Amino acid sequence: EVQLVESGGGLVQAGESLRLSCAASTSIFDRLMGWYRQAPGKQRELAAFITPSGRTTYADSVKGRFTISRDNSVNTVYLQMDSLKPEDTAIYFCYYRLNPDQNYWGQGTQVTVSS
Amino acid sequence: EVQLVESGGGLVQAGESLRLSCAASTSIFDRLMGWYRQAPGKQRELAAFITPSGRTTYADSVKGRFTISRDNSVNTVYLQMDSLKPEDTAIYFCYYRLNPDQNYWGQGTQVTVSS
Amino acid sequence: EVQLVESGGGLVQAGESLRLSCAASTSIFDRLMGWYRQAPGKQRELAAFITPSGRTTYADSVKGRFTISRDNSVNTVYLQMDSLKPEDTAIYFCYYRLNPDQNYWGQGTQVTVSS
Amino acid sequence: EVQLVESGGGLVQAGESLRLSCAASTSIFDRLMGWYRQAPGKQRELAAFITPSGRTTYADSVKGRFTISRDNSVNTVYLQMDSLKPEDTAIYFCYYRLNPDQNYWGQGTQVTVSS
Amino acid sequence: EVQLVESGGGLVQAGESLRLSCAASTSIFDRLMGWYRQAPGKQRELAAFITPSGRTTYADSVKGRFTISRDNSVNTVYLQMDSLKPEDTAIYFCYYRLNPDQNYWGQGTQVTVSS
Amino acid sequence: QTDMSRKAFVFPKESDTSYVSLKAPLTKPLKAFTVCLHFYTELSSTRGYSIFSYATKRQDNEILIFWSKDIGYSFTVGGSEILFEVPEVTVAPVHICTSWESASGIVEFWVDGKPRVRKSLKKGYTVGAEASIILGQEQDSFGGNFEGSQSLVGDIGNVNMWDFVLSPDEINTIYLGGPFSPNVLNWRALKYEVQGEVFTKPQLWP
Amino acid sequence: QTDMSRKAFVFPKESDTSYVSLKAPLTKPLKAFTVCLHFYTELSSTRGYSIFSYATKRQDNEILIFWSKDIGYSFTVGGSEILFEVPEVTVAPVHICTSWESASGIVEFWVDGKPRVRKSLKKGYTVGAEASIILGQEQDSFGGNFEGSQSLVGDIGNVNMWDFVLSPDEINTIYLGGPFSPNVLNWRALKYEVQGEVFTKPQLWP
Amino acid sequence: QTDMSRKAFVFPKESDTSYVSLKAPLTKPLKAFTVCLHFYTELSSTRGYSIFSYATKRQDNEILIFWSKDIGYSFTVGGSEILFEVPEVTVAPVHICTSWESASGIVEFWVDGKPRVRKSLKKGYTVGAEASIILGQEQDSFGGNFEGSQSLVGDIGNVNMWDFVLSPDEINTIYLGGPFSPNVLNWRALKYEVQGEVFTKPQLWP
Amino acid sequence: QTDMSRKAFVFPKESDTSYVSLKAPLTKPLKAFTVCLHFYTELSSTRGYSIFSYATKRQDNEILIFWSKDIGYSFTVGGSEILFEVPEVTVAPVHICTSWESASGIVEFWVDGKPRVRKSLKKGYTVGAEASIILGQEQDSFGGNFEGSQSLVGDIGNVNMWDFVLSPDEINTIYLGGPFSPNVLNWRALKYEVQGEVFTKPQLWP
Amino acid sequence: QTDMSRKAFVFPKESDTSYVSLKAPLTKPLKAFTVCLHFYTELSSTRGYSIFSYATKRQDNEILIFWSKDIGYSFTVGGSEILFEVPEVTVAPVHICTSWESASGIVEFWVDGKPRVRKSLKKGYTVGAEASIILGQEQDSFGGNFEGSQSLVGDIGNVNMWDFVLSPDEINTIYLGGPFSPNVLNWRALKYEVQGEVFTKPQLWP
Repeated sequence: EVQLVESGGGLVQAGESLRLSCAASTSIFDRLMGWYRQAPGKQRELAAFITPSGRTTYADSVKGRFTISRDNSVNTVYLQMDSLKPEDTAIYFCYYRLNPDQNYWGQGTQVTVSS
Repeated sequence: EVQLVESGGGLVQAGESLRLSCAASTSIFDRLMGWYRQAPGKQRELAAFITPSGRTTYADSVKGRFTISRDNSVNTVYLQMDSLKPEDTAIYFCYYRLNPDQNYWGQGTQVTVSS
Repeated sequence: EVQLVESGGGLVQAGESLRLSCAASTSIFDRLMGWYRQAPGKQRELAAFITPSGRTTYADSVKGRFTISRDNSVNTVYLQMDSLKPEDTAIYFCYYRLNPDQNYWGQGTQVTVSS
Repeated sequence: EVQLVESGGGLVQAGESLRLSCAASTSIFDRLMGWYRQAPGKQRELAAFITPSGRTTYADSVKGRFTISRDNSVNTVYLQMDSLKPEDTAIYFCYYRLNPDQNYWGQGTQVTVSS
Repeated sequence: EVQLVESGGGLVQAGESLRLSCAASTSIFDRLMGWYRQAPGKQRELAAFITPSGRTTYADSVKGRFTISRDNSVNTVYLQMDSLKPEDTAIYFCYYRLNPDQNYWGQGTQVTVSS
Repeated sequence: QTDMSRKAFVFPKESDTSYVSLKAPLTKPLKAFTVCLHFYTELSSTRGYSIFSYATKRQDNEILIFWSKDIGYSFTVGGSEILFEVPEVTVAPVHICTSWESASGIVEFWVDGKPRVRKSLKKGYTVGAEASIILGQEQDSFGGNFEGSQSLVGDIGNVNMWDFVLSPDEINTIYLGGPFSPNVLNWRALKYEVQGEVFTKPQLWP
Repeated sequence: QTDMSRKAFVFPKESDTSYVSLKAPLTKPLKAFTVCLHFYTELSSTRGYSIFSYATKRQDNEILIFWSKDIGYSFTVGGSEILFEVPEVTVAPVHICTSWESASGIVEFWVDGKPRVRKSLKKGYTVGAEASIILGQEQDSFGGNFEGSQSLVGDIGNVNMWDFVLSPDEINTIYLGGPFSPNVLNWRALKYEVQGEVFTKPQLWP
Repeated sequence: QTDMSRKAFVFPKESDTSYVSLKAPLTKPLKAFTVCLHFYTELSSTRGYSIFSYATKRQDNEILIFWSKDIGYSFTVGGSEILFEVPEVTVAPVHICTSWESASGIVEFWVDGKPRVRKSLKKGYTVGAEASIILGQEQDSFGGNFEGSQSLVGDIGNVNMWDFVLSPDEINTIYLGGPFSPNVLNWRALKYEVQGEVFTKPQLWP
Repeated sequence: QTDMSRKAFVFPKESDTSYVSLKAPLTKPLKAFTVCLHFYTELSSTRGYSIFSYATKRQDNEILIFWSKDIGYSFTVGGSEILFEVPEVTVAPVHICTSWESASGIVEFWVDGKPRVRKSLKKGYTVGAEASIILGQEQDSFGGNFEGSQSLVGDIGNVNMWDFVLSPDEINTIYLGGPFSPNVLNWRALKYEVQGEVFTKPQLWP
Repeated sequence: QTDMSRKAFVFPKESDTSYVSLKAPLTKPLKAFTVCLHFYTELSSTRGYSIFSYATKRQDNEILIFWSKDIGYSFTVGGSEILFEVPEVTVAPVHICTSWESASGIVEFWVDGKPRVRKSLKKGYTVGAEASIILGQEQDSFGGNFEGSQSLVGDIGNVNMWDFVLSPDEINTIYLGGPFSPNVLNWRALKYEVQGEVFTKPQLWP
């Protein structure tokens, strides 16, 4: 089992940036990482992920705003969101790729961006 | 017959954005969708459309401002207009492609962007 | 003879935009159209033109500011200038391509952009 | 000998633009032109030049700010600097290419950009 | 041994730019140069470097902000950082490439960017 | 009859009156067919246009090959269309071959020998026997009501169509220019009427 | 039995009911295997899809070949995946060959003859003997629970798989189309059941 | 007469006085013609220029081949022009062949063997018999009034023109360099006068 | 001894314990040498890595071939490096050949037959005779102190090295795969020890 | 004398003291000449440099071949230059051939067989007979006053020059490597002095 542990969330106003992060208890040299956010009332939506090779994919809405990064050395991934806005506020979940049907999930951390 | 049903319109000021949408009672896996607007006094002009493959086309005036999206899963298309301005105010019509001569039309929804 | 008839000019301040236009009494499916401006004291200088195929050419000074368009259906061409500035104020002439030595000219319309 | 004659300099504040120019008493259809500036205390540094073919080269500091142009018809070259800033203030020299060891120089014109 | 000597640091506020520099007592025609910064509490992190050929590499955080330059003639390298911000404040170290295991280091210079 | 070998039809000017009408001895309604041809024009990058209009009294668009700018090729049957995209278009003569079958509803399209993925379209339908076939102008009525914006300017030729799907082997042979025996429309034994400014000239393409 | 030479399976429409089920005489659990096939579709640029689902009662994903948009090929065994990236995808029929071995855990993948770097995956594992093999739909249960968004639209064929790694020499021969003797699944002596709208047609690719 | 085989005219400097004047035994007004030539210059990317000026007392631009920067080739007859675009221009010697016919008004242009789409231009016109033909300078009067900005700098040769349209077969032969029998202007039996700095040198192109 | 013909070493996983150690009968210190090899990996675009570590007790980096991301190939001798840039990197097996001479200090590098410009490096130096040669892990001590971030993942083979510069003729022959007589390290008569997870498999490249 | 066949001069380090001086038996002042050579370096993308310095007591730049970064090749005679642009530069050995004539003032330049447009330069001039020819360093005085920033690093060879313009036929033969009889400087019967760190090594290019 992968002991995912994320961090870097809280209360922020509109127009700021936050660099959250997550770490795993196993080598991430091959698995890819991503992020899911869930707004109040809707489901879990993809935000961005990065492949083991280095290729990155971003959700259309946050295009040109967020940015993901990875580090094999410490087995940790990072996500920096800039120009935060109130609508982006939602519960953010961590992601650990597995067989296409399945995928690991983290506990998620609430990030409420007010005015 | 395709039961097109659009939504997401009303009153807004200049400098805002709106994400309207439309849905159909049949699979849209192959047909392409678009939007037509009609200003008071002139005819129906093309605004933007997206092909089944994913290629997108936009009207020159709204170039770099609007954005269309599609979802086979729910059979629904979306159009987000940003930085709305008063001149863009007009009656907006939905579009369902058919034989080149013919094409389905929706009821249209008025979007009045004031100062 | 080509009965060129232009329109869309007058008095405007700095920081505005104007969409002038011209029309011809004959099909423009093959001939290309352009615009010439003449500042007080100097000659007629090229501003922009568009080929029958669709390729566009713009004067260096107004680069990234103006924009030309054509319509075979009504045999009419259009030129939209944005972010007008006082120095651009000058007498604007219409253009109808012919043999390289010769070319048709319109009556021209004064466009004075004040502060 | 080439009778170079430049012009278009004086006193300007920060945030303006100036279009200086120079002319020669001989055809410039083959030779390339450039500009050298000399700040108080340092030597003559290259700013920008344009080849006979039309290719342009610009100094790194003024990259995206200046712009050079040429005209065989009158045998004259032009340089437009935009968003002038006080540090760019310096003595500007004209340039006439020759054998790689040698090159013609103009009298130079002082351009002092204050606040 | 390479006598590296850097310079160009001190106290600056947020929103400024600084062009630091370093020089060496030997030809730099083949070795590449870079910069390392160390924030209070963390290690030495790469910022940017330039190869002998001319290719440049920049740290992701300072992407599009800093800029490095080299000059064989005087055997000196330069780094210009624009739009300085308080978080970038840190101790900056000079770099002289050597065998991949080893590398020369300078004395480093503190650059504190306040509000 | 007539033999058009090494000859082609030319429409030099955009108009709503020039067109070529073909005739076929077809008597039985079709359950499957294929059509190949070769054409050359440059309007691809400006506006859409029709290529081959096969209309019946009950349907102005019984069979229709169209080009839509920024979209690609549109193959329409029974008033319904299917799209084949083309991210960018080259400028040179092009030869195509399209086939349809009613029993299953499969569609095959071939451009310059390279096949495209198959698709399903209007399964179980039948095609009327009596019909009007036109090159140059799109049909919105039974041999009339043309639109200038839907006309074609350029060259066209090597028009042929069987009434049964051809195996890939056979399509490759057709492209190589070997011998063949068309059934419904024979470019070598063709009948045609012309209207407006249309000319017959030696073909450009090999 | 049956011979599919110069023939292929076609799925023309996106659905969650059409699929082809294969049967093998396999009796012994596998310690190493290889599988080769040829397929053609254009969904590559829109959404991911499965290619060849080999499921067992204990594992819906005993062996699985998948395509993930913007990611590439995903080869999964025992519920764990390995990725082979593809910065951009061409539009044409593609032939592939993948091999795995339990003794060492080495993985080989070949596309159009060009090999990819080897990788390690699930060393020491074994594969169940009794299993269900499906083309067209992904498996999330033992022969059921298909997902429309994971279906395949296009053509597939030349399905074969041995039970021992093949030397590069042999893979090249397979691509050239020479003779071979498949062991577990023989395209020339194959058994199959079909469900839904699936058709058998001559292959497009050479 | 003279034979220019493997030889060409060179204009090394931009001027308004250097030019070559050709003479033809033409006596009958033309109803259709073609002209082929080969030329090499690099001004393509800087400014427009003429290529072959055939002027008559009533028309300074009876026939004119021109290059317009960012536009392409301009073929003008009777004072009216037709355009052939070129999105980008290569740097190498180029051989061209253009043909026109009065009976129908069709225009053919060929560059490096590849034909361009046909077009219509000045139907029913006739071309004056007596005329002046010039290489190097554009004509705005009957053999005078040249413009420096319209001059040509580079090499030119293999100037030939018949008085009847040639079939594609024949154009291909001309490009391959086989034998031919020019009618109006024969590069192998040519007459010419020169003025200014113009030189005769072995040709660069194969 | 052993013959590795048509065989290669494979490191499938990133680790700091797997490595292959070679032995040579060298007794005399070297004044000039060359080394050729063939290798295949995809880490090029992610992080740097070593290729062939020849270390001596006095120098962990007596001879070293390295790849630095965004930089290229780094050839180091006597603790000093020389760089060969590569603006972009392809994904395929690569064969290289590098030579050095003490008398003059000239360096030659060859990739896929194409030579690179010569350079000067550590003139007048000598290389220790007794040494340890390792593939897979970089050396920061005499056969120990490996770094995971400097390890190699992929395939390697056709390791050979003479003790005198080879003429271009000879390098071309080596690439063509003709016969040769290595002096210091013979891939055909090689001695090796292995540690960790390293495998021997048929080579991928022709 | 000496024969340099299959051999070339190498300058490995940037300096202002290494250079090769050539000697010619020339006695008569030149009215026309050509020079061919082959060279290989990578400084193209960093800074300009000279290639072949032919200086006379009255002129440090009697004849000069130079490379200017972002500009291209600069051919200078009598202190005046002519430019040949190069939008982008490849990295590989290059062979060139340049010719000049006093009678007309025509200039020909050839790179890798492909000719460039002709140009006019210093008509009616004459070139001094006694002169100093240098490879490696630019001349600003009669055999002295070199500039480090104008030096050359790389390989050079196959230096030859006649004293009369060669026909294109002959230039093509020279590139193909056939037989030839140089008149002023013969690479096969050459005389040379060397200074500084310059080496003689087998050539890289075919």
